[PDB]
Amino acid sequence: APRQVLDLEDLVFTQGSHFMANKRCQLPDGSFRRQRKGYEEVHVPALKPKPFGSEEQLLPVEKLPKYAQAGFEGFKTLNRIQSKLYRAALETDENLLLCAPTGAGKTNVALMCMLREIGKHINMDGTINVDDFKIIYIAPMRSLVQEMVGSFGKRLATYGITVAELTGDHQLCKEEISATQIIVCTPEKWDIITRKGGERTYTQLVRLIILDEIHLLHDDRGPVLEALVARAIRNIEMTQEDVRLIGLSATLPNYEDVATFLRVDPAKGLFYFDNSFRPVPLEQTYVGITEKKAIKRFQIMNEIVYEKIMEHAGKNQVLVFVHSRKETGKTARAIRDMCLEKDTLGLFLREGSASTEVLRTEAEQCKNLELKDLLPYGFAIHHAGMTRVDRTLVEDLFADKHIQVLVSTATLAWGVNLPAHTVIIKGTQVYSPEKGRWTELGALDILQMLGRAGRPQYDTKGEGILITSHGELQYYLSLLNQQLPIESQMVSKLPDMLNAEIVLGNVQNAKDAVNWLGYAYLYIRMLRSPTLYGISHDDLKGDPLLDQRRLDLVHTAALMLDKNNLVKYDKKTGNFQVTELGRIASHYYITNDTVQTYNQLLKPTLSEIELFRVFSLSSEFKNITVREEEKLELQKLLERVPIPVKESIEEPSAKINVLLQAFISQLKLEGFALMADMVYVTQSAGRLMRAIFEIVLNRGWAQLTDKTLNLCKMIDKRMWQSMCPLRQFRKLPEEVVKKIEKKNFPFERLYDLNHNEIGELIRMPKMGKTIHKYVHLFPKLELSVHLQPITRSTLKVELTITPDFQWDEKVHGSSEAFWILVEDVDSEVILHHEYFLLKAKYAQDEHLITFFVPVFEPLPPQYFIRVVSDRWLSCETQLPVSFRHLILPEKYPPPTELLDLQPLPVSALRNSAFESLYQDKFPFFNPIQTQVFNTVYNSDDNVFVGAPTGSGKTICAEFAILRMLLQSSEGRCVYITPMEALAEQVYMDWYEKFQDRLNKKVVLLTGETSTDLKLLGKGNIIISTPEKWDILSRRWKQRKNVQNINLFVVDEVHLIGGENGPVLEVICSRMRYISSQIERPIRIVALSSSLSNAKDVAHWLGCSATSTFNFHPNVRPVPLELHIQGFNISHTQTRLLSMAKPVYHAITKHSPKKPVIVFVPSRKQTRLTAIDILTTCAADIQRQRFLHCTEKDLIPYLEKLSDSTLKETLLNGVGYLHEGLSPMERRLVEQLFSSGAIQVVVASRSLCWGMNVAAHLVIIMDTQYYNGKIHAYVDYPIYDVLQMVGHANRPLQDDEGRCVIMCQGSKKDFFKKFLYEPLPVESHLDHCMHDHFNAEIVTKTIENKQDAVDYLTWTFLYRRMTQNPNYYNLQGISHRHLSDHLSELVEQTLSDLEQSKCISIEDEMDVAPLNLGMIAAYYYINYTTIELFSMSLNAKTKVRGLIEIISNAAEYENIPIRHHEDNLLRQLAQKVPHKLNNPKFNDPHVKTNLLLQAHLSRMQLSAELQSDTEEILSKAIRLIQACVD
Amino acid sequence: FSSKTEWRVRAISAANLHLRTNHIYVSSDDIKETGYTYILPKNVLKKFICISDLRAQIAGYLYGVSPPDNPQVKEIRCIVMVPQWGTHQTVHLPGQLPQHEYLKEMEPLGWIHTQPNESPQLSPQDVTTHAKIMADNPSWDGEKTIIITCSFTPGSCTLTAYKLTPSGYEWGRQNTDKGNNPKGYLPSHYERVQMLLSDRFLGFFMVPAQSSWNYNFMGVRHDPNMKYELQLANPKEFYHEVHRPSHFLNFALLQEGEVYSADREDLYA
Repeated sequence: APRQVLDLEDLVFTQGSHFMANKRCQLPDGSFRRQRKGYEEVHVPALKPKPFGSEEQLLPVEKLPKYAQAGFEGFKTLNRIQSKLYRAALETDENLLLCAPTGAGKTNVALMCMLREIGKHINMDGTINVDDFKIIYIAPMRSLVQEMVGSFGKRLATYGITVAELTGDHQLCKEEISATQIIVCTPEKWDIITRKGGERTYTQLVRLIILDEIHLLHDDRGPVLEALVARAIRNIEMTQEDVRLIGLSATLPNYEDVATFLRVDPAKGLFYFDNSFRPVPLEQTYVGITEKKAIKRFQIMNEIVYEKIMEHAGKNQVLVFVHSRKETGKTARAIRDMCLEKDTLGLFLREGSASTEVLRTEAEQCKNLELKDLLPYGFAIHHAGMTRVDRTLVEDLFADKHIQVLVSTATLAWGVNLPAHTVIIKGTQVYSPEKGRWTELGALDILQMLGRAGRPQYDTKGEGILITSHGELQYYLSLLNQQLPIESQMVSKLPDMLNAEIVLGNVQNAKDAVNWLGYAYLYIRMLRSPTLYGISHDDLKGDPLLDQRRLDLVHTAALMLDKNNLVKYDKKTGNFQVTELGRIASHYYITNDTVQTYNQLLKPTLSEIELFRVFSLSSEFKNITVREEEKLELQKLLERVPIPVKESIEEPSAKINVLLQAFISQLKLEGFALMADMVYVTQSAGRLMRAIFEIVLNRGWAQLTDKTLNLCKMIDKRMWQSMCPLRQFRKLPEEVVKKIEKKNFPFERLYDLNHNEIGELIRMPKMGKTIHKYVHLFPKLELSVHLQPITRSTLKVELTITPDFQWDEKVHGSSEAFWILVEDVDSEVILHHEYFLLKAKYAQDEHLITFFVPVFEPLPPQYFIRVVSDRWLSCETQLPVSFRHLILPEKYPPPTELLDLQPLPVSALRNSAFESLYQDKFPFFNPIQTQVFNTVYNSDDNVFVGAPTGSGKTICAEFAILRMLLQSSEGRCVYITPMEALAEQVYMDWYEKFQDRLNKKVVLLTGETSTDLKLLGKGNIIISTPEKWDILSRRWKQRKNVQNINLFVVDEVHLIGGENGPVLEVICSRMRYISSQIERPIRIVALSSSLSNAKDVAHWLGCSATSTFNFHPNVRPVPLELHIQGFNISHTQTRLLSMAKPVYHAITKHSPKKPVIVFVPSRKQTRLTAIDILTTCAADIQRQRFLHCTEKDLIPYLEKLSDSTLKETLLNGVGYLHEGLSPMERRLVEQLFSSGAIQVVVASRSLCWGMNVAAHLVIIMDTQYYNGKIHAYVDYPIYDVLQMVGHANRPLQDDEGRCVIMCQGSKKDFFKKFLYEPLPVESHLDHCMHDHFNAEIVTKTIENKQDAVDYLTWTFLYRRMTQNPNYYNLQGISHRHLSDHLSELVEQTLSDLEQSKCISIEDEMDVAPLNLGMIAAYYYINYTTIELFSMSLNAKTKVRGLIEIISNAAEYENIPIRHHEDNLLRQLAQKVPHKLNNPKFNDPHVKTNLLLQAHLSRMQLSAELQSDTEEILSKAIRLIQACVD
Repeated sequence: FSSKTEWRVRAISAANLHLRTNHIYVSSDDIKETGYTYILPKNVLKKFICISDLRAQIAGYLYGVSPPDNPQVKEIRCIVMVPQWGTHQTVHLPGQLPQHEYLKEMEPLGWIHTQPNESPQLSPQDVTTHAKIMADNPSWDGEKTIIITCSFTPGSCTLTAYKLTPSGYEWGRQNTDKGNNPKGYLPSHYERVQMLLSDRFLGFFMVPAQSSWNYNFMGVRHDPNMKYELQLANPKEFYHEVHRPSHFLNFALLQEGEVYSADREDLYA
């Protein structure tokens, strides 16, 4: 049924955690009410401990398991309750709930629950190996977290397990806390950090989470804990991998409800203990005051304090918790002046004059605080404010009982643990800047501070006295005796909670939303007490499961999120869509009203003056108001602020604004109200300002993203930029800083000065050294740029960041963060931006970032490349990129129109024998083919056909081949493809197409010169890869089998653009030269993808424009739907992980029932992604949806398998393909896919080229990959990406084909631009140049410099140079410009070649090959290689040296380095015959040395590096022989 | 200026300068026709208006070339900002002219400056300034270089373009007195010239190398003989934090103020 909208206002509970859901309470046993004038006073006695059960004893630290016993030292026996549940603690993974009173020592129970998991992973020869598990301890308070990590560290240190607080900003400390286990945090911290995904790299390594003080469910903070646990549970149901959950709570009813919530089996998992189990029995005193007038009340409570304190003035100890900072000492001195007004009565707090150590209190005299007044007498004060160390010095004084009266704050109860014989809580009311008013303090605050009552050791029984308002007197009884219900405040926050779940992708639609809410505490409470939660029993009967209420609920949240634009959700589908605003909102924990306020208020043109106002309008501050009394000070503050507020008068906006400024300007405030307020404002300000920055940056508005990041920094650091950056190093003296600020000497001018010159400015030379340290500690980047135009629309930028600063991890820490953003001409628009992060290891290593930027019609004077530290203030470097000399490429002519033709039947070629190899495959040729046909088949001339991959150009080549077939019986044809994989793929087809049916012999070239020579000339069709056809055919003059070829075919010629392109270029060019000399024409047919500059390629390869067909990517036999998915997570693991769910969804959306291929960045990633596809397949409630046959049919195929997981993944219809799989395994998977048995295959990226099985939908996951050599990720080569995309083609059946490309934020626009447009292609020969000139000089094809220039004119480079001169660093388009350029080129190539002794240059004109060059050319070895050889090999060199010398060879630097191969190769290098001299383990030469020795020692390695070994060996012998020579 | 209150009024004012940006007027008056005609790309104009202030004159130096085969029109392709400070009626900028590589390709066309109150004449301070540049610089051609005065009209901006006449140039070379009415000043000294705004091409900025351009907030740090280098990057706004160090360097505080309110509540990260 259709949902209905409801009001969430009257449906929440105001004054939460003070709620008191029950309106009735109970006595304890001996309790009495005695009412006095103006105040009722209630008394309850101490509880009576339950008598020890029959044969029930405590457990010593002996009789519990061997390992766990460690770290319990100092403690001989277990507490009664600890001893009660230790069994279920260490013997079961069953979830726990304990309810036990404050003081029972609950922690040490949970500790055991940890020591179990710590024990779950253990080894004999090593203990507690720590990369298997991590534990999460959630504690309610900060002080408690701090101190807990403090003591937990000490305790667990015997194991050497590393436990730390999670205070980390996300990015700097993740890789830091990566190595951290058992991490302690506040529920909130865990929630943001999970919303960002900092957790999703941690999880699945988490077997245990502790919820400590889980009764915080009742607090306003409650919804957070509810959000955590709900997520954890709802998640476990998907993953099927479980987690222990250990709840700790104060003793309160609703225990079974919290049990249901934590999925604790009540049978074996539930634990309850009542208030009688408090170790020190508690006598409770509660005095409620009836006085309405506060003026009289502030007397009455004083007097109650006095009488109560004089009651204990004998031998005993009192502790006063005031909720004020200053009143800690205002309460004291009142007691003092009263005791003086008592005529020295109440004094003598000791056993005598000298007795009880009054010299203790007197001799401690001089101290930081006001204590000097109080200490001579019997009492003192404690709190965080006045001192640091003297707090510890007071705590020492209280423990030893030299002070029997101590007045303090709640942070003393929450911090380091000391009790008091009797404690007294004054007033219970506090000031809430969040609520804008005063309110009674929280449940946990009293529970904690009154649970400090009585000592465990020196005490018999404790008492406590709560002085409150009579109206709340009932409430505080329902707590400290278990009357109080624990209820959920979840409804208030429901819209914010829902958003963040959509943001994580954990809820797609309304249904998933109700499913989620079904995991909430509020759900079980709405179930078991509908009467309270707004459900009448009749409509509850009408809907027992609350399906319709949970549908109504969340519908209003959906509407709220839609109205504020966090989500786009239409009522019809019930589906949600996230917006970037929504993500920003979730990530900063900012409410959805604030975020829409920002959406409407924020505009590009905002001044700082206005930025502050917009900040002040944040809905988070809604209750902050301006009080009359403080409007006196606010005015003064208003005139002392730097940023004009004056837009606003006194109203909340002004107060909040002037407050933020006051905090940044570092100003102290007289009023207490304002202080607390300011604190609130500034603490929330970080997240607020940051969400502003993120938004305004995503928009691209340059100026305001500057103003906002700078504000962020100014808040973080508590200073304005106008102050010296040296201040962010707190290590520095204040007077020195102020001194350098005195004289104005711009900061970046400190680098020029040495240690002495620095001190000379401020005339404080003694400081000269130290200052210098800091100046060079301050993060500094220098940056260079290499810019080349790609198309008239886009330029390419290579930014080289070189660290200029000295790294210190006690300052810069593990990582340093920088935004690089390229801004347009006016510094107005941000054309592009990346988050660049330089890790610890890599300071001093220059990082290379490559990115493209657009240019526009009024070509501008320059762009700017800005780089700025995230956290660091006043730390920035700008780099003007000037276009003053830029020469943009010629705009590219329109692609030849696809004519509308009668689709050609196979019946065209009058040859029947030809028709046979087509007709039973497809009835008609596609429009591309039919348009090319007459030209390529019926005519003899050179053609060029570009069409985007998947267009069928192969049979276009086959046309020309058939023509040649008619031409001559013995007619010879050579066919080239740049990819060896693609080559074998062609050979398998053409061998059956020709040799089988047409009897014409077909061959495929190989490594060896001899065998290859013999191969051609016997064959009609010679299939080869550019390198094979370079070495052979360089010598072509002598080999008649090269010259006599009829047809020459270049497939995928656009690949010229990529590396190992020059060799392709050079062989096609050479081919032309041959056809020049042979006097017979040799037809050339070239095939490319869509090429913008196809004209040049054709002109080069000698095609008339009339026979040139260049088609637009929109011309494809089967139309393609391309979608690009941006992910804003830069850290690659997190990104890759967070695109897991979208993969499944991309299938269910775009191609639910049709074949799907998924390409992945890693060899291993293929497994993992097949798994994840299966585990989130369960989620859908739909299992094995991708398997189209029964399990009985797959058995014959599965018998052939080694890999055990592959069996599983295949069993559910997935399966994967990669490097390590046996060719039989691969063939099998391919068979299963194409036959239609399995609907989805995950494949390694490397297999994009050589894969013979196509699909309907293709999903590319994460276009970067990892390179060990520079230790960075690098983008997929574009042609690869286009190939993967072309792998969605199924012309036989589908009317469409689909592709989803999930990539990083940076890389989004690039794909949006270049996947749709035809591609430009440029020559690389200019760079890879020497080898060929050398080889050609050897053949005497270049006899002298002139011949060299002439040779150059036969190339594609020659063509392109004048087309886009700025790319080749040619500065003009002119004649003598190009001429001078080619001249300088052969000049330096021949020089460099002569320097290397590969050639001799005579008269300055002629050239001749020398020994070296001759060798090089003969064996096809890089010239630098054999030069290295030449300076390395000496008279005394032997195999030890020959190993390393042959290893350093250039052809071995193609060997790559994988993820963490620095340890792997070290472990191998340890055990090899020859060690090395301080080897770097990311260097491929070292790796090939080690792999080579490994091969010589016949060591069997992993197949991963074994493949590598085989490749090394392939080319080894040649090199060796060259050494012989 | 009052140096306290005077700073802030104008400071929150200038945050609206970008509003002017889209209402501008250009003097159309009698065209000599033997003269050059200057085209100003609109983008630099916008940005130049946006960095300015409504009291202190800021100035910028014009650099451009004439389009191929069209020698009688000068496209202004670049504005250079140098260390400078203004009065309400004039602008003090240093003796050194811009030297830099991106500039070598173009010729100097003169300068442009903001003018708090609109006057239908070239202020004596200007003709004198210009002549005195020209005296010391042969690089500047009398006939080719101009003064573009950009005045702030209500809610708007409005601009005119002047050339010195030789009478004017001589007077100005000679002139000492910088008052608003010097002896021997004449309307015969200057001439209006033809100028057009354009959206057809984009101009770019050159800006000081180790500092920014705006010295108004440090007058003692500015000198006629001061030297500077340049870079390709845009100007910061007038009241930008950097131009104003003395004000962000106002902190006199003792750290222990932080002792008060030592309740640290954070709980988030």
